[PDB]
Amino acid sequence: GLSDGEWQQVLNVWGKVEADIAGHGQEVLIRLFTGHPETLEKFDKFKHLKTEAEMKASEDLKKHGTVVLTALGGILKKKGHHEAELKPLAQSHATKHKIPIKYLEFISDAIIHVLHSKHPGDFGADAQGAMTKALELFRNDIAAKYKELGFQ
Ligand code: HEM
Repeated sequence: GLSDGEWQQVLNVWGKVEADIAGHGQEVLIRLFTGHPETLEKFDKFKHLKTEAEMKASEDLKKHGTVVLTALGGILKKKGHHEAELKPLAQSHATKHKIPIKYLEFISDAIIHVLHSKHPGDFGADAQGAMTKALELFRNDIAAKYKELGFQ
């Protein structure tokens, strides 16, 4: 649960991402895959990537980065009223992709890392607090659907 001031910060920060959604999305996924290599195993179409250079050079990875952040941004722009948007993602990730909620924690922190990396000194304490809360909300609502489905 976020305040309007906090949502304001979230969507302010998101404007940064939208100026270069492919660049951000790429770096988020790279941070995830290199930080937590077991995550790479969940992607049949990325499991071939051994090195970060190959990751950096992958246009399909950038493409998927765009799809992921486009989806996330759509959800964030709802300011918490995202049930319709989130349910199919929760379902596909639990039932088709089999993604444990732990990996959603991983990518949440990765987004935080990337924002600091791409905007050093431009991602303030208040901004981090708001973004972190937004991602926690996202995660928590997914976790509820996972419980429903009995998915671990
Ligand atoms: C902010 C978090 C995330 C968002 C918004 C997101 C969104 C999406 C979307 C929109 C798709 C394509 C449609 C679909 O299959 O539902 C997708 C596919 C997929 N996602 Fe996620 N995702 C997130 C996190 C993750 C994480 C953390 C993992 C694994 C570590 C993951 C694994 C996958 C896989 C394996 C696919 C299918 C890829 C393919 O073969 O095309 N996702 N995701």
